[PDB]
This record gives sequence, structure tokens and C-alpha cells, in this order.
Amino acid sequence: RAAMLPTNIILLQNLVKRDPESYQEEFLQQYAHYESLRDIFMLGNGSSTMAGTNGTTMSTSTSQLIELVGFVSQVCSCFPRETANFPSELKQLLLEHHKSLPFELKEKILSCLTMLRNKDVITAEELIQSLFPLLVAYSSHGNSLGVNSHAKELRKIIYTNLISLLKSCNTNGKNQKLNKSTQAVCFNLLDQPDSQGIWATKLTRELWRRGIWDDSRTVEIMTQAALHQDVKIVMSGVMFFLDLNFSAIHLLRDPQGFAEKLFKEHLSGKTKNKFDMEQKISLMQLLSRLIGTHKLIVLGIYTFFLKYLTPKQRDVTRIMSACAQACHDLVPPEVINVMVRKIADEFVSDGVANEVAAAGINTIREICSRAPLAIDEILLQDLVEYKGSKAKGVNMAAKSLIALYRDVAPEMLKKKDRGKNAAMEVQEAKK
Amino acid sequence: GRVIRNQRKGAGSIFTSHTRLRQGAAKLRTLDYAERHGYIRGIVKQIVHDSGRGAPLAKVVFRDPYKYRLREEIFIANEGVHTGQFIYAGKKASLNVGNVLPLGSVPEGTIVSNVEEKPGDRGALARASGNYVIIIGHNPDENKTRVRLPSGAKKVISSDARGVIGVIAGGGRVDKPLLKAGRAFHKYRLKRNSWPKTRGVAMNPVDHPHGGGNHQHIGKASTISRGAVSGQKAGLIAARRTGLL
RNA sequence: GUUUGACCUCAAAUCAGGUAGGAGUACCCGCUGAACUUAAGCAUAUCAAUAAGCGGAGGAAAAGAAACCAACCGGGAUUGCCUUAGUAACGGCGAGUGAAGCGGCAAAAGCUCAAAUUUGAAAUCUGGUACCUUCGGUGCCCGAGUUGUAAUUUGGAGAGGG
RNA sequence: AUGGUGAACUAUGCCUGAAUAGGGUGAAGCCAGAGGAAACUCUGGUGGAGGCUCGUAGCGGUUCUGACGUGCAAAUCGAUCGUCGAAUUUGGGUAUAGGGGCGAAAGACUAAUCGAACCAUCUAGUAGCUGGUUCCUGCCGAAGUUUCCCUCAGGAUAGCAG
RNA sequence: UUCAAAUGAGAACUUUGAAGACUGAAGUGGGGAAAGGUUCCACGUCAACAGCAGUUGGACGUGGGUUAGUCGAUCCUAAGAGAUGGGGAAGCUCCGUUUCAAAGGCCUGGCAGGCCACCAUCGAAAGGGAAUCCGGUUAAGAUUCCGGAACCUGGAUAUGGAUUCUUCACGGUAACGUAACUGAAUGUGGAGACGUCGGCGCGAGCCCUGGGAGGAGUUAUCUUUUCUUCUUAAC
RNA sequence: GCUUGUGACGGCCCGUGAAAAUCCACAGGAAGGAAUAGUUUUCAUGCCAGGUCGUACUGAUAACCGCAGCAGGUCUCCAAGGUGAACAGCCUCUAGUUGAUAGAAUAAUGUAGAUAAGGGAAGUCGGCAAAAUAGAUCCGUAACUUCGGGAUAAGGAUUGGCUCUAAGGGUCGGCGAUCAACUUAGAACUGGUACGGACAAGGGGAAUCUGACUGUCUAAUUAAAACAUAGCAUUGCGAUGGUCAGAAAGUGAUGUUGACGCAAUGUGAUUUCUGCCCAGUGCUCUGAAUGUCAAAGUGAAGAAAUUCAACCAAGCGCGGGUAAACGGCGGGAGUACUCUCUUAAGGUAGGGAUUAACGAGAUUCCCACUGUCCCUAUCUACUAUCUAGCGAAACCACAGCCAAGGGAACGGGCUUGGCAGAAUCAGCGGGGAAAGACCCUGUUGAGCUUGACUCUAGUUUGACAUUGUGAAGAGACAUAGAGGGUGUAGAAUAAGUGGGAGCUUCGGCGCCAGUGAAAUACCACUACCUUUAUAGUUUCUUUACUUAUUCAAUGAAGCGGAGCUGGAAUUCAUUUUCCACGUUCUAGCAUUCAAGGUCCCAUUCGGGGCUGAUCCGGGUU
RNA sequence: GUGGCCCCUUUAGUCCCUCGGAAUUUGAGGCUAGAGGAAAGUUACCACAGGGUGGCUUGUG
RNA sequence: GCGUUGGAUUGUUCACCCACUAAUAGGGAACGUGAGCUGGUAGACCGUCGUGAGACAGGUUAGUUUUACCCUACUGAU
Repeated sequence: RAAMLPTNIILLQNLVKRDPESYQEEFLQQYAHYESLRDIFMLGNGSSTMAGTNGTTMSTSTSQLIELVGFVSQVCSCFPRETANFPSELKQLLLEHHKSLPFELKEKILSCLTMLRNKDVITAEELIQSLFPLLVAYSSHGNSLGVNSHAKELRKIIYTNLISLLKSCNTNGKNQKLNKSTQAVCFNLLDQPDSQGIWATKLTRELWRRGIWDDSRTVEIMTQAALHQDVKIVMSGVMFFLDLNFSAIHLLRDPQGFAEKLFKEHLSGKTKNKFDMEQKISLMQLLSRLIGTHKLIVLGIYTFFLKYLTPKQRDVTRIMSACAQACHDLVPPEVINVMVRKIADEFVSDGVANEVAAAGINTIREICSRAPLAIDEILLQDLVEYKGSKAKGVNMAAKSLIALYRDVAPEMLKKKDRGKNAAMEVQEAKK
Repeated sequence: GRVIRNQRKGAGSIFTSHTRLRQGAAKLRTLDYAERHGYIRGIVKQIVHDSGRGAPLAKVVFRDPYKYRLREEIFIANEGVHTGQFIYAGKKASLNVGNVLPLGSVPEGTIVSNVEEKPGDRGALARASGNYVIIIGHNPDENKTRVRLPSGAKKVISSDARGVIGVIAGGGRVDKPLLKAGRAFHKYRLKRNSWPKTRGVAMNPVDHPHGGGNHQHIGKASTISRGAVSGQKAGLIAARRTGLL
């Protein structure tokens, strides 16, 4: 057992954690080996080329260093002397080579730094300066295109480790000195217009969901992301402000100008035609759900919808369900009359099908629930024609419009539809 | 189910040691005024064999100071002592092989055997064949002494605790293969009834946790816990790891 | 006076004299404690505060003269019978379980210590011994005992002084 | 379930004693001679090792369309076979006791009893289903989805008769 | 398996004799341990039993018979069992065997001074162990009785012998020797006291064998022949 | 020569192969003893006594156990001659027995044996069984091999009797005289059908699968590829301990132990091979904070019972390790899918695989050999058979000739027909005798297993009590305070909201002026954030003491402190520390209140005290 | 013409009843009226108790 | 009416192969549950599955019923 003890680390560390005044020489016997090992790492199937590897076999030097790193990181607190430069050695092993290290060794160092920060050996203010620069470097597109670069796994590890760090730091009280510092790097990433704000948006969404970053300073970051030029950043911002919306709307600085800038930049202004329909629809949803909720006025929305309000168009049931969400009690009903007369011309016309007509009437009555004086009695009557329609979609739809105007403006309806209380209320109030 | 073999081992019917032919319990001299202040001389008469044990013993005759008589102690012989040799035991004894000293008196780097965990234990450590402990350092204040044991562990104990210089005799005993069931038979005939060992996989479920099955296998994970109890602890009690090293 | 004694505590004797054990155990006083069964199968539950097991007595044992029942115009130790009553109550509110006061009767019985200064008299008691009228008495001598033996007092009362 | 009796068979350990023809092979060590500068080699002998071997007693129990089959025998007889100096065979003494022991492990052995020994009591234990249920005569005299409790199911009911 | 005779009411089975065979010294012999318990031996003796029989029997009825200082137990301890003291347990009882006891036995000269240190008991008729052999005798008993000849233990002791006036012996260079030749406490050493196999040597008994002194047998022919006795215990 | 005892030697061991009673001797020298006489009972002789119980007989085909006068089982000693290697088998001596129901015949079928022409496995599931071989001398002996074996490999020549030759030894004599045993080799002659003349006594070979081997088990159907084994690997444990017991205990096993050990597992000789995964399940980590979070304890409300809140150990959760742990079998990247390329379970070589021995293990083929077969026949012994004597059992509704029909596919009985003569012996096995598995079901009995349900020993962590004497620190309740805000633009660091255009020390300024979602003076509201102090309130961490408590040891022996005493030692003036007058060439010895010195008495043949050997202490260490 | 063609949870009681020695106030139980809706496998190692042709066919799709 | 064979093959045979022969025809009386004699549960191993105890899509190996002396029938004998 004695001759094998230097080979068995798991027993050595349990012995050292008991009586660490002893086992000094046993620790130096391994620190010297670790030093000599790091001083090294610092510096195909074709008939011709050398044969390749499977991706899971490693070197005996690396297999030893991966063990020694854990041993030293777990007994550094017992030996503060002879280990003061150890975490700095790890840090400059990582952020000066990035490439001459195998993935297992990188992962091991990344976990040992995290536990060395859980213990108060290392501070977050100097672990952040190790973790963040590796994200940008392994999202390079030139580092991630080796043979067996583990770039995606490393980018996931560093991200979840940052999350654990900030979750650690914001437990008792919110470390404002840290949050205010690592929001500045998100701001200074979103400036770089290529794609690097991905690691700001993807992180701020996580921290909002974990409730760690409920602050006005953070919603500005996602506003700037939504106002960005890159599609996968704009979408991150839009899906953040969606998730029916979340409480972040109640920490905005100017929602009306936000919606105006969005509608001007992305959809209408240059007509760059970058977003696909699946993303344009998600932008429409955000705009309409902000507008209806906060009583906004843009008036370009209501002509932008009209191109897409045709039953021969791709997935219109989402578009028309957002059309209603941008209606108010406080907008000129003529610009909605044109919309209702487009829908009526193209969905409840002659020959149209049952689903088409029912969709039209259902998306008109939920408009009129917000903007009641946006369609007049003459077309209201044309649509309550379809009460007894034998199809069971159009009947259920027309009954909703009738019950909507039975409580709001029952004089537009005819005597046949005023249902026993609207008529009685009108008979007393007409004299 | 049944009660199993390791549980039966504790009662001690047929598993008691076989102690007829043992020459006697091997021990150091009792801690007395002579050993505490100066030394005392004895003569080693016989180097002898002990049944059930691989190391040889030494009969050492000392003179009783308080009464006119002789007293024979049974020491475990170290490698190099001989009959007619004089064994000096105590604090002021010289630094030679076979002599008994306290660990505080000797320097660091020396080799000793039959060490006492505490003074008055009369021999606890480094008693088997070819075994020794190494003193690495002293701390005279707070009097303690740091030693390395055969397993590689490092311990700190009283400097007044005693030990006998040298290595226990009989080394290399396990380098020879036995080649035969009969030599193991005769070996354990004199130790105890821990041989032969049937495998739990080869039994029925009543007789072992590992028993049962149409194929000889274990149904699970031979690493048992440490909080397990009395019938569950089949193999690999509290394994920190497994596998070849 | 580094001596001579008193007390306290703990021991020893084939010391003087006595005492316990074990048996039987139908009934009696306690302790300990199952399952079969019945419930649908079954954890509660029932069988059962049973059987087996242990300790301990007598001709009876135990209980017993209220820290009771009551709510009456008040009764008045304990035990057992008739009745209260298959009731009040308990319970997967299921199987099932389950008392008590009152009333009539049998038999009838009441009492004792500690806690109080004899303080003008430890007045008390075992043992040893000599006689005697020997289930015991008188005298005498060692001893117990004041860290309390006698008389007097026990709540129904009672004591002291007059 | 409760409380008790068993290691005289047999399993295992320990203590103390006893028993085991004749042959075959021929290991280390050793002697001489020959060839060598010498390491060393070759030849002839000696010696008598081995959980070697043939094979008695002994221990076991492979095969036979074997004998017997209410047999000598509740496991035997014959021939044939495995082993035969050792992890050998064995006597007496001793230890381990029942949900326990022992086990070179077959759920084997533990007094012809073992996937939980034997004895007595609780105990007339109990389901389910089977079997049986003791004299004569006279008078009357049936029945098979009709309705349901978590489907079988043991049932509860309509109708029939006295 | 057979033949004759005897016995008897009766004989395939009993007794004697005459034959023929068997076990064949790892026995169908002579003795013992465990177990059994009179089955041993004698005298009567046949109702039942001995798978036929029966005058016979380990049967039935009645008696006789087992002699120890030396053989054994008894004693010692082995694996182990088990009280006390103490501690548990409601308790029947459990633990453990020198433990946390004031655990008792010797001296010197109103008892005074000293010395020693230590655990009940049980446990082997094959382990250890003090000492007996021969011959004869019984219906049946014997290393036990008779005769003769010895030995061990323990005890009291007289005589002779040895030693001594150089008080507790001499000789021998030595290994050591002798008829003896004082010895308390205390201590030490030895014996008791030890495996198994191989071959070599020595001894006892047996086997084989010669001469001679005796007895028996064969002898149709031969064989100075075949068999048998000629022994010597403990001490 | 056989048996036995004994001696000196040799070999084997990770095996080194009882204890006590009892006896003796030695060292030592307390002591006592002769002179006009003692001493010695380990020299010789002489005297006395030796208790209790057992003691016969069998010890087995009749005295024991098996229900018995049962072919079974049951420990041991002695052990003759011949053949022959031999305690084998065969015959015999001594000793013992001649017991087992008998007689007459000689049918079949059987049981136990034996022989058979020619052919020789055509038999049969299958060469089952039987036959053949067999001892000793000589020649000769392959592949393979862990170099030790295989191997009696295989395959061949012989064996009698009689008469001879040669060689192989001991004791005495300055080469001979004398004595004696069975061992081998060789020759001649001779009889033969046969010569290990009976008994006794291997059949062999080419290959496959399998387990390394020797060994062990299912007593009473399974002896094996099962178990064990050596070897191999892993795990836990440094005694305050690991594993395991006990109701408890001042209790126990391993342990008369100590990592070359104990305990727990798996694999299963040697050789060769041995690549990767910690996603999962388990195991493990002296693993931060936060989350979950029992009891006690704390705070608030209430008149109180109570109610609420906060705090809240381990464990879980969380994230690190481990695959000779159970599992398991690929990796990475770009935009679950889809494209891409690495796949290091690569043979290191084209010498990569030609691979032991052992086995009552499973299998095929060949030689030899035969009545297995064509194709059966014959003989011997014991039965059967007959006789004298003795004398059961199973089974039994009643009984016993067939056919057809009905019929539960199926009558001995009923209907219709065929028929039908006493009483019987030996055989046979068609039927009847006439006495099985398999399938299903119980809301069954037990055994076993598992994150099935309810529990539980044990273990673990927390509170209280046992529990006393001291000290120093950190956090929080609770009040009193004190200040704060950078996304961008804007003079500037804008919580936010609402009132609005000066109280004025200055008119600095507030309004009017940009820029901004929001506009600043002045005064109020009520959100967050961070800090200051401790009336008190508490909680927690660390540390000191010993008398409780706990552990261990011993002969309860030498402990603690001392101008101690005496030495040095280095000091800055006086100490502080070491030592102590006690012991180290050697297989010796060390004991009689300890000799000596010194004080006293008595003069005795000797006594006592101090010291030799420092003092003190209410702690055995 | 008095519409239309087919059982365990919770709340509330003026001056509801009771809490049995009397009362008051909290709680509790009633009677009313409302609003809601314990438990898996295996056994060949096993054991017990029970149970179990319509004259049918033929050579030709 | 009378005959309708001998053999090879078990990595198998609900059969086929070559010979002899005059020929080498088919079937029943059992297989309309189950009935002479002979091949084709308990132990152990590999494979699939199962958390496991164990089970099976399998495969291999080893593995104790024992009349007639009764009635009838049949065969022979008084």
C-alpha cells in the first residue's frame, strides 16, 4: 500500500484532510510533478497520412495532470504556502494558449476554478476575466473548425459556470458591484455587430428567468438587442419581451418610441427583406401586444397588415389574431374600417368556405370588442345574417358579435336580435 | 432468509484461533523505573518459532530488581539478533539493533519495530514479518513524534512510547508461491477456520445477497454502503474507488 | 503527648441464638405476554388486558373505614348477589365491545402512627446470668438508645391553662 | 404462536490416540572419468524427492436392459470400477441448537424427520371442497337469467310450494 | 455330507468313535474397548421359542461363581465446563474465571516486630503416571487364590559400616570414580515432554537347519527315513 | 528372511510437530555437630502397614444397534510352511467348525457360468455385454511438450525340465587352509498340441469438445463442464479502530492479533490478450452558500386554551471521483433533423493459431476380438416340478365363455343370437386383475426476491438531563440615527410620485431656455439600497481548570516539588539549563533486616538506634 | 297570453339546543339552511384441498 | 390361394440412397383424449430476457416401478 499510495490520490487526499501538518513531503512530491507537467504543456485513414484517434483516448501525462490539478485544488486551503501562484498558473494556462490543451484538461481546470471560487480562494472579479474571453474565442468560427475541438461543449460549460457564479453571488444580497460590472460587458458585446451579443442575450434571459437580474438596467440591453441588425439577436430580444407579455414592459423607458423604432427599422423602412415569415409574425405579435396594452398610436400598422390579410397567404390565423390586439377605444376608426372591409371582402364574401368565413367573423368581433365603432350597422347586419348558417362555425361566430353589440350599441342591431333586455333598455331610454 | 458466514464468524464457536502451540503472547517489558530513567540488560537465550505466525520470537531473560529472581519476556525477533546477545532496554540505551528505546531519544531516519501506540501498550505496530516504521521528525515541545507506518500512513504519537530497533525477521515470506491447496490447509490449520472460501454467487439466496440466478452473477453493484448492516455488507464495504490501479 | 484513650465507618470468626430457600399451586396478589379464530384479503380492531412463562401468600387472599358518591329534603368503610344494563359510552360508528351512582339484600367493626419539651429527672427495650409457680415473672450485669425508646394526641378531633 | 428436548446418525472446528503389503519412475545433493584456459559440458554411478504412478487392507460407490423387489435388508448381494502416504481413514473427549447451527455450497446435513427438526399446549384451530347423516305409514307437493351489490364470486331478492 | 453304537417312546439334526471336507495366521482361531448384564458353569429339563425337527440350546426351573499395596479407576492437566466476589436482568437466571475483594500461611521473642504473593472445582478406564514374575490349581476365578521368589510408597527406628581431635570423605593430570560421606530460606536447570518419511546398523521372538538322547508313524519296494520333546520369567 | 523395538543419520515444511501433576540435581550457606567421645537413616541389614470400587462371559452370519437368533453396520493386539515381487490368489500345520429344513427325479421358462463350424458388427439408437490383451527378460518406442513428461507409447524375440561352465564373498595363516548364501549371464541335451501351462494378470491407437491438476457434494435415482484449489485482482481498517456477536452488562470473537496482518468480495494453473464511456443505477467525497427542513428552544396576537411567523442538525437536492462496480459500446463540429470527417477494440512483423499432463466427463473413426448377428444348438449347478414337515401376502359389491345393438366411442350382467357336462395338473402373459402423469381452480400454505404496503433490530444526526468552576470573541432581534442613485443625451450621478413659479444669508437662485419618457428652487408623501451605537434581548464559536464521568496498566515501587546536595554550564550579576553515585568488549555471579562507620548498653553466646539509601506532600501511575 | 313547436370539504345562525354544581366570555358537539366532491412479483425445490359418425371418408381446382 | 427382402445414412429420417429379387403393393385391428418392450422433476453450463428472485426463442449433459400364485382366454396333460 505504501508504494502504491503516490499512485492512489483518492486515499492521499482523505489522509491529508485529517492531519495536514503531516503529509507535507507527500504534497511536495506531487507539486513538483505538477510543475514539471505544466512546464511541458506551456511549450487520417488514407494510405499516406498518420492514423487518427477516436476522441476519447488520452496521454499518460494528461491523465496525471488531470488528477494532480484536482488534488492541489482540494488541498490548497490546507497548504496556503506553496500554492499561492497555483490559480494564476491555471489562469495563464488557459487564456494564453487556448489550443495546446486537451478538452478534458480544460474542463478540469474550469471546474477547479469554480470550486476555488466557491471557497474564497479566488474572487469573481478575476474569475470573470478568465471565463468571458473564452466564450468569444470559442465562438470564433476558426477555433470551432478544427478536427476535435470541443468548442460547443466548452461554450456550454463556461456559460453554465457563469450562471452558477452569479447565482452564488446573489444569494444573500445582490452583489451590485458584480452585476453592474458584468452588464457593462453585455453592453460592450452588443456593440460588436457581428454576432457576439448572443452571449449577452442568452445569459440575460436566463438570469431574468432565475429572478437574479430584475432591474431597469437589464431591459435596456434587450431593447438594444431588439433594435440590433443581427437576426438571432433581434429574435432573442423579441422572445424575451414576449416571454401575453411579461413584467419587463413595466420597466421600459418609452414603449411608444420603442414600437415606433421597431416598425420603422425592421418591417417597413428599408424593406431589406431579411426576416422570414416565422420571424415577421413574432415581431407583429410583440408590436400589437404592446400597442393594445399601453394605448399606442402608429397608424402604419393598419396598412402593413392589409398586404398579409388574404386567405391565400401563409399562416394568416396568427396575423389576424394580432390585428385585433393593436385595436383601441382611442384610435381613428376609419383606418380600422379599411381593415374590416378588406377582411369582409376577402373572407365572408361569396363562395368562401366555412372555416374562412368563421375566421373572418371571429377576428372581426374581437376587433369590435376593443374598437366598437369601427364597423357600422349596415355591415353589422350583413354579418348577423349568418346566425342560422347550418355550419356551426359561422353560427357560433355570429352569436358572439350579437352578444357583443347587445351590451354596447344595441340600436345598431335590429329588433329581431335585441334579446329581451337590450330592447327593454332601449324602449325606456328612447322616450 | 438465513444467517450468513460473516455473521456466524462473530460468535466464535469454530472460528476461534488455534492457540495450543503458540509459545506465548509477544510483548515488550513493562514500563518501569529502570526503563524510564536509565536502561536494563537482558540475555537472549533462544530464537524460536511461533505457530500461526511467520515471524520468529526471542526469549529474553531479565533480572528482577525488586526481588532476587529472573523474568523471561517474549519479544518478536528483529533481523540480525543472535543467541548470547545482550539486549539493552530503556531511555539511556545505546542505538543498536534489538535494543528498546523511546522514540524521543532516537534521531529521525531510524528504523524501529514493535512500537507502542501509547506508552504501556507493550507492542502494537510493526510486528509482522519484514515490517518497520520510520521516524521522520520530533517535536520536543508538546512532546510528540511523527512516524510512518508500513501502510504508508503517517501518525503522531507520544515520544515516551517505545520501540525496538531494526526490522522484524522473516521477510520475503510471501514471495514464495504455495502451489498447492495442502500448504494453505496447513497454514490456516494453525491460524483459524477461514479456509476454504465458497463464493456467494455459488450459493442460494438464503445463504448470501449475491446468491441466486440461473447464471452465476451478482444482480447489482458489488459496492455496498457503510451504513449498511449485518447481512447486506457482502463485498466492497465503503469503496472510495474500484478497478485496477 | 511521635503517648494514652472516646466516637464514627467497614470487617472477621465452626462466636451465642434464630431466620430464608424447596414442594403443592383448585382458589388468591402482581409482572410479562402471543397467535389460531372473527372481521373480505387486512395494518387499527377482535380472539384478549386470554393461554403459555416468572415471582409471592393463606385458609381464605385481596380490599377496607373516603383526598367517596352526589347536586337530593342529601347519603356515609370494604366485599358479594338481584337490578341498574346489553344501557350511557367506545369502535374501519363495521365486525363487535361495554361500565358506574342510585334502590332491595347478605354480612356488619372499628381503629393506628409521624408532625408537640418528661426535661423536677429514658420514665423505654433486646440479650446474659441466679431463682421461680416457665407460651412467662422477679432481681442483678453487660448493652441498644437522646441522629429520640415510653406515656399523652390522630382531624370524628385534640392539647395547655383556669 | 407459546414453552421446552436433542450433535449416540450427520456437517464443521479443537484436544488426545490409533491404522495404512509389494512394485514402477528415479528429482536435488554427492563420487569418479573424458573434453576443456576457464565459464562449464558429456558419460557411468550413488542417493531416494514427489498433495507422482500400478495395486492389497482401508475409504468410496462408476457401470450392468445385472440378483432381489411382502427382499437377508425401509437402500442390501455380486461382478466391474475410483483412490490408496495424503486437503488421508478413524475411535473417544469437547464446542456450536431451530428461523438457529454447520456447510470444499447439493437448499445439502442437523437421530429412517429439513426450501425451516422433534415434544406438549393454545386446539374440538380454520377456509374451501369431499364423504356420511340411523323407524313405519298416510296427505300435500316444486324449481333452472327475475332484478341487482367494482366482471368470477359467496351471495341478496322475484316467482314456484307448504 | 456319510457309517456304526449309546441315550431315549421316538434320532437327517443330541453324545462318542470311525471317515470326508472347510476356515487357511488381512482365520469360521486366541484376547480386549463401547454396549449388553448372568447370557458364564453345573444339576434337572421340553408346555411355549429356535419359520422342518429336537432327547439338544444363549430357552425353562434351581443353585454356584468374579479374591489385587504392584492391573485399572482414584491423582494430573488438555480442548473445554463452571461457582464465588462483583456487575446485569421484572424474573426463571446471564456475564465472566483473577476479575475494581480486607480472598492466608510461615518465622522470632491487655501481643510486639518481620517474611512470602495468590486463586474453588470438574474434565482422559487409548494422554502423563511409584512398584510382580514364574509354576500349579477351578465345573466355572486369577499378573488377584496356593507355593516360591521380588519390588514401591510412607512411618518409628537399633546394630554394623563411613566420617571426626586438620570436625561435616578420599582417589584420579583429566574425562570421572566409590557402599556411604550434614544442609533451612530463596533461586536456577533437568526429566515428565512428544511430528512424519527414507534407508543403514544392533538386539529379541519367530522362520530354516545339523549331531546326539527319547517317543510315535510308513514300510507292497525304497528311504541311516517323516513328525514330535530337549524350556529357563520378574528381580 | 518376517514381525517388533532401538540407535545414530538424512529429507520435508508460509506445517517446526501438548500441558500439568510428580521426581531429581545444582547454586547458596540459616544453622547444628567430636574428645575421653560424638555426627550421618541419599551405605547394608532389621521392624510395621498399604484402604474404597471394578474384575465371570460375548464382543458378533445367535450374547451390541437395526421391532428379530436380520447375508447390513460397529474401535483394536498376536499372527506358521510352500509357490510367488508380495499380509494377493491356491494347498497345508496349530486352533476351530462341519452351522444355513430334508428326500426323489432332471420338463419348459428362469438365475449363475461355459463351448461352438464358416463369416466377423451384416446386429443394435449406440460394438451394451462378452471376447481378446495381461506377469517377468531383451530390442525398440512417434507427434506434441509448461522440457519435468507423453511411455508399460506403439510394435517385435522369448519363457518348461535336466546336466554343466564362468563370475559375484567372509575368517585365519608370512598365494594358500577353511567356511557359506542366492543372484545373474552362457552352453549342451531332452519332452512337447500347451512351458507367466492352474491361480494371478493393461486391449491399443488417430482425433474433437470440455474443466488446469490432486481433492469435495446431492446418506436413499443426478459424481459432472457443478464446489474447492493454488495463482490473479479489488475494497475497508493504524485500535478512540475495521468486520461480526449479545436482552443487558465493570459483556464478547477475530485477538497469545497489528498492513508480508485481519476482515470482505470476485475471478479461477502457466502462457497469450487486457483498447474506450461516469449519460443511467449504486458506492464515495472531513465538498461552500442558497433551497427542502423534525423535536426542543425563540418572537407576535389573545383573557387563556391555542394560532401564526422566524430560526431550523443530518439526510435529500446540487457538483466532483471511481468501470478487474452493475450497466454499457462510438467522438467532434457547422445550419431534434441535415451536411461534413475522425473512428487509436490499430493483428508489431508474411514468424500472427497447429498449442501439455490428468479425467469412472460428452463424441466419432481404425486395428484386434468375438455367438451381437445369419441361425441357432449343447452342457453344468440352484430353482421350478413330486413328496414329509412348516406356512404368509396383495386383492376381494357380486362374479367370471363369445359376437352384434343401444350406450359417455364404451358392458361380465340388459335385448337378440352362437353355444353350454363334473372335479382337475403344469405353463403363458391377451384381457379383467385391482390396484399414472399432464391441465385447471382456491382470492391458500410456505420458501425466495424487489423504491409493492405497514413496521422493525442496528446505525446516524439534533435537544434535554447527568453537568460543575473561568475567560475571550462573532452574528442577530430593537430601537435611535446617517446618507444614497452614471443605458444615452442633458451643466450633472434624474429613485419615483404630487403640488408649482422664491423662505430668500446669496437674490447665487426657482419659472420662463435647451436636451430628454420623465426637469431640476422651495415642501410633503412612501419604495428600495448601504452603513453608525448598544438600555436591553438573545444565539453561536473558541479556549482554560478538575472533583463528576470515561479509558488503560501494575508487584497498585519509586510520582510532584525542593536555598534540594554535589558537578559542570553561559551568565552580565545571579541566573537558567543539563547531569546526577553509580550499570555497554565477553551466553559468569548478584538473595539471608546489608557489610562498614557512628551513639548507647553488657562483656553474651551480643542487642537497639542514626547513617549507609536527601527532605516534604490528604493524588498508585 | 302563467316562456319557447318536434357518502368528506367549507361558510352562517335574532333572542335555535347542549357542554349535566351554577353563571359570563372563547371553543366544541348537534339540528337547520347554504356553497362544494394500504399494498408489486416468483417457485421445476415445493405442500395441501378439490376438479377434467347427422351411414362420418375416396378422382377429377 | 401364395409371397411381398438385405443394408448405408442421427451436423436427424413426417425420408431418401444402391443393390439383390418373380416382386420388393397399399392399409386396419393402437394413434376417433390416455394403455407391451426401445430410442426421442430435483443437479450443472452457454445464449435471449429480466433491477432481481427467476423465466425462456434456444442449445448441451447426467438422471430407481418391482403381477399372473386369482378368473377367463390360449397351449399341452389327467
